[PDB]
Amino acid sequence: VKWFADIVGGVAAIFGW
Amino acid sequence: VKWFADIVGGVAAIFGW
Amino acid sequence: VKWFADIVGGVAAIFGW
Amino acid sequence: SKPRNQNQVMPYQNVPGWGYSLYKGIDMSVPLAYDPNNELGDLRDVFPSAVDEAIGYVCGNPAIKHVLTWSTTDVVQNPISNGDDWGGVIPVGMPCYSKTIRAVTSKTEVMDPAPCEYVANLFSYWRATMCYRITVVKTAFHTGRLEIFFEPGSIPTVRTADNLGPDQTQLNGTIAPSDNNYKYILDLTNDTEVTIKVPYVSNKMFMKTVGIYGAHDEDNWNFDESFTGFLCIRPITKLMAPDTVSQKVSIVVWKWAEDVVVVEPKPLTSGPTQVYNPPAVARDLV
Amino acid sequence: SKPRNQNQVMPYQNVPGWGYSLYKGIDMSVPLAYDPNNELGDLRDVFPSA
Amino acid sequence: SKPRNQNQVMPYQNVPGWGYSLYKGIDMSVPLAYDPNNELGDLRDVFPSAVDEAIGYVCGNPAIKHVLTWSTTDVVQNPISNGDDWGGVIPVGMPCYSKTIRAVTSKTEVMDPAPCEYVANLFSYWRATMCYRITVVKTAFHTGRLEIFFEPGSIPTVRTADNLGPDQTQLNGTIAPSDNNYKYILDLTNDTEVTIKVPYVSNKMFMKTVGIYGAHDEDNWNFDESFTGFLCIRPITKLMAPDTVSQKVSIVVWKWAEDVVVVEPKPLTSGPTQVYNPPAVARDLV
Amino acid sequence: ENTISFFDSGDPERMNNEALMRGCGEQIVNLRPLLRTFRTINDNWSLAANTKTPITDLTNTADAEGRDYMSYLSFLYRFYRGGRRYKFFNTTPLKQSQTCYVRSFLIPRNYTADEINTDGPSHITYPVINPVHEVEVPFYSQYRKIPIASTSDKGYDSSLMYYTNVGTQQIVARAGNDDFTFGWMIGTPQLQGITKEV
Amino acid sequence: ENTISFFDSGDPERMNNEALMRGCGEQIVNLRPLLRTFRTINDNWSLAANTKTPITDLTNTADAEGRDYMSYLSFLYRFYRGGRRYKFFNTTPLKQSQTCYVRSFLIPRNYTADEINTDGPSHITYPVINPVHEVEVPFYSQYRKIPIASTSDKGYDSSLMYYTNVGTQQIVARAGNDDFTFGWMIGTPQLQGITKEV
Amino acid sequence: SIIQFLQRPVLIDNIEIVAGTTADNNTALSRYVLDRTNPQKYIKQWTLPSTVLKAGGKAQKLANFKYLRCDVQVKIVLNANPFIAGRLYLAYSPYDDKVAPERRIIYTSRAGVTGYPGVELDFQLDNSVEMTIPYASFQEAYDLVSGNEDFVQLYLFTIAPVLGPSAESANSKVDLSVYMWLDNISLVIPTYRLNPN
Repeated sequence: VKWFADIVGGVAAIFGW
Repeated sequence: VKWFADIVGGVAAIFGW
Repeated sequence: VKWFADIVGGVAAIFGW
Repeated sequence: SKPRNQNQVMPYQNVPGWGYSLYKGIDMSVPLAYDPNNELGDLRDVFPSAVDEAIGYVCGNPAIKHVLTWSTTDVVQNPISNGDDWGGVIPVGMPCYSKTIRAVTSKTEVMDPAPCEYVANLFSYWRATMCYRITVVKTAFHTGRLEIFFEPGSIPTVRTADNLGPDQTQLNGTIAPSDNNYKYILDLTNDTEVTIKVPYVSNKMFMKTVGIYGAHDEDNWNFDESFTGFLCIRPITKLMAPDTVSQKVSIVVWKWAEDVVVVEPKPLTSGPTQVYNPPAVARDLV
Repeated sequence: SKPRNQNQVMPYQNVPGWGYSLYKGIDMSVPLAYDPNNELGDLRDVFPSA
Repeated sequence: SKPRNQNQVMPYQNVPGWGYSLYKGIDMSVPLAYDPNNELGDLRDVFPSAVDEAIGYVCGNPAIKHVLTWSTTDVVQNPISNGDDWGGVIPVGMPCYSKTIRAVTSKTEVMDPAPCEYVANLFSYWRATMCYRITVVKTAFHTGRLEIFFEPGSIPTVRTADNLGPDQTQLNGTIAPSDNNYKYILDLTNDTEVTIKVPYVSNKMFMKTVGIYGAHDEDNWNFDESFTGFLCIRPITKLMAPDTVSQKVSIVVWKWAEDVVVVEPKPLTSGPTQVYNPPAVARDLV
Repeated sequence: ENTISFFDSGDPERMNNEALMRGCGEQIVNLRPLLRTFRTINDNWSLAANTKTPITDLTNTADAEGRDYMSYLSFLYRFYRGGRRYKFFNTTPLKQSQTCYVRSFLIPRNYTADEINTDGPSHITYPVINPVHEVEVPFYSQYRKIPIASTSDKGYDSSLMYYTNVGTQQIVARAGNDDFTFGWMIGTPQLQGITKEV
Repeated sequence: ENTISFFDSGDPERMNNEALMRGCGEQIVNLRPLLRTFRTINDNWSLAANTKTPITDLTNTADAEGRDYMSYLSFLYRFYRGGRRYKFFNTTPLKQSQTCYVRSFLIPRNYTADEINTDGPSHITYPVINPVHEVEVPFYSQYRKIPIASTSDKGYDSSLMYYTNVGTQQIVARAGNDDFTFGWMIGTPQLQGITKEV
Repeated sequence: SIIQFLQRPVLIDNIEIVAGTTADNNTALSRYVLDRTNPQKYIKQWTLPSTVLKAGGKAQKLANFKYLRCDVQVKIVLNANPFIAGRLYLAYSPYDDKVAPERRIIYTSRAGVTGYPGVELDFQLDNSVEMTIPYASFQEAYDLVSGNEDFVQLYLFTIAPVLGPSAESANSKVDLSVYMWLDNISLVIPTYRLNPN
């Protein structure tokens, strides 16, 4: 569920950081 | 904002340490 | 002041440890 | 005064990269300035965007694929071969499906993609709902009931020696009608603009993204697997318009995907990406 | 403004494997995608097993 | 009594530097004494400074650039070519703008910089407000209204084959007047000292720092980009002074920048820095 | 503006967010992270010895084929606001006793390496010890942004000035800096693929 | 003392402190940090074997050209109160089987390496394993400060006495120690640039 | 009172296009573009913002000024007869005249073109439209005394050629009208050097 925990918190990684 | 947090606190780095 | 903090506390380093 | 090291030995496998194709980690790279902390702003007034670079922003961006001319000679329940090479059918799916051949012979291939197609050529598998804007260009006089119907899976097509295209005979109002097929009967009196939203359904979870790449008579396989199905327009009625005005109208079909997702970047294209560079002269090679 | 390293020397025995026949440990391997965190589900509806 | 290591393998890319041009980090260097902790004091009584080595302390340090002699023959609204080679104009900006040629031929170039200019030759881009001290040397008799006006951007100049300089014809009271130009009309009765403060405005955020370096007939480009504009003195009135005293006075223009900032150290100079070493003999080469 | 929908499919962001844990270890939602992933452009780039060779002289026949993402995606947009990490691997037959010390510098884009004083920040790596070179050239231009590829770039940005001492063959890769994105959105180019002589 | 201002510009320390996050990853406000950044002075300095060679014999035709900052800035000032980290890289063709053990020592400035007992602190690095040498010679003089370059320095400070065992070519760099600054402020020198034979 | 003359429209060109023709006013966005000898035929490339200023007598205003930052507006008015039916697409690509052709709106497909930011336009429903082309420059602000670095090209393109009666006897023509003004205005710096053009 890890990446599915970040995609839901909209963390600053997915957007390219 | 990182370096902009140190330049405003006048930390001992910018002055050459 | 670092070494001047140890020389005043007489830490166990200066004496050879 | 000075002790030994009550530590262990730290194994080490000399490996500089340990990640050069993945998108997060300490880079072991070097910046060319004093501070490695040179990090810039959050794009205030830098350029007019909310967020541009969100696939939902590009696959939510519309782009025409092909126009279709419908004259009042084209018969009911027979698709429109006038306006393109795809007979009026449209293989639904993010990957590209159109390509022509430029010659001197050499016979290189050329495409005409949209963003929804421009991305998937960059990846391997895909999953997404599509959205097709259907706009008829006409007056308040050109009238006629137009049927748009979906058919899942492969298509009756023509496997050309170098290119690929459809088959118009297998689509008549008798062979594959639209009663036992999802349907929409658009009237043309005054309600024209449409935006069909197709979810994604198929036996296999994802789908490849070669589409028509390297497609020809023999190697049409991935194409048949890279498209859940196809829409197919077929008039219910012959275009009704007096000779006082044009006896034919035009149709435009945009394209953009919602709820999109993809899997792996290395695309299934036989070769790497070599974008077409419009040459110096029409004859000059690439 | 910039100090030296008041650290020690870290021994190192170049040994890539240090475990290739055992069943737990940091693998030092590489995944071929962006995120090494590609971890899948707990096998719900994947196939009929307890 | 003795366990194994339940650890992992620690990757390692043998790279000694990983930072030798940046200004903070564990140096991996070695000090030549017992303790690496040899750190000195905070400069109490070591030498008379508050803080010397603060660009605002050096760019806040004034330095003459050139003196201009104004005789009572020089006509109204025509700049002063007497006292320098820059016609009385002064390209505003931190980078340097003056250079002559020393010969045996060889024809090396030589400069005459100030701190405000001595720094920017050490970097690439710049952004700063400037401050020009204008001091007239005269009695209480030498009187005349003197106009100082700013003009943004490039200049009507003369692109010499080896050096660069201004053009005096394009500055008459008709061609580029000072009504639609920021202005200051200094009187010379008793109020003489002035200190103009020019903020920084330009279409581009920063500006290069080559100025006149490697500048000549052809390669004047960076010069036109390395100066937001220029000030230009032009008398409103012919110097009013009786023959009882000098029929000419002198003007001095200092220079120092406030609110300064710079970007990258590698300067845009064609070659590296080779400071002029006054040679053994006037003819001896460098 | 009638817009209809077929198949009465359940929440699409219920199947995919489920149908990646079955099929895809990674769950991609942005697109910018591609520019943080190095995938190669060249595979030989046979270089020359003791000749500081800029990189623009290479990456001009690089943003014309899309062999990477930092180019394929360029067309979609027009601007950029970040630095381009350039990683350089070696493949040269260095079975010899010489000491390779491939060296990198900083040069403004579209400068030809002859009108430059080659000082300032740098880097030196040895392929005999470390067959990589992983600089992170930042964005030291003076403008909010930059057109992707125009002809007016007489110093509006920074570049590399890759230096070497030997005749070498290199592998290359380039993604972008942690603050490297693109500007506006525009349409799409035309693509060519496989060709069949005859 | 009338001093006026143009352009009614907003807070300058509102645009720049903003207009570095758009243009400059780094936000420089001091100047001393330059002396913590190693940028090179020489690029060959071909040395000789088994001849302990001091460094002053090199860094005398180094503080006369400004090819670095520790010299270019010297002129601005007159004094200094810190140590000069000297980093030495190798480029010698050591394709051989010999063992290079380049060794460094400590010598008072302006001593000629012949009137010395070469003992005390030292360092030894092997280029075949580590083509660097990164000593941090501290400030062991006996005076508050020191003129930048005079002729009366018969032991008023410490230096290197770089030793080697082979005929070598080295790259060099020097910035300064964590407590290396300058003294008074003074004016500026004259600069020469490009020359055009004819 | 100081700028609003800028924020006051101006007519650029009054255009007409007739049925049956086969010229630059037709050939709507060739599906493919193989050669630069047969690119997509446009209608009227406007190299904004210049063409705006040099008209509407606004230049006389911009005189004695140097720098500018302005997002331009547009208003297309269209008046054709119900017996006509067609569709066009307006689009703007910055620096399209200062960039390699492989990326230009020209030498590019119909799909990509219509993917460029802009808007469609019908002759019956969207009789009149507008648009806001923002400050597309990449520098502090646009210069005026130079007037050479026009940072945009406003490309007009068609989708479906004009369509009318079978007889198409000279009455199956349409007519256009373009208006332009500027918003988000900023006049900053004076000078005496004036763009004579």
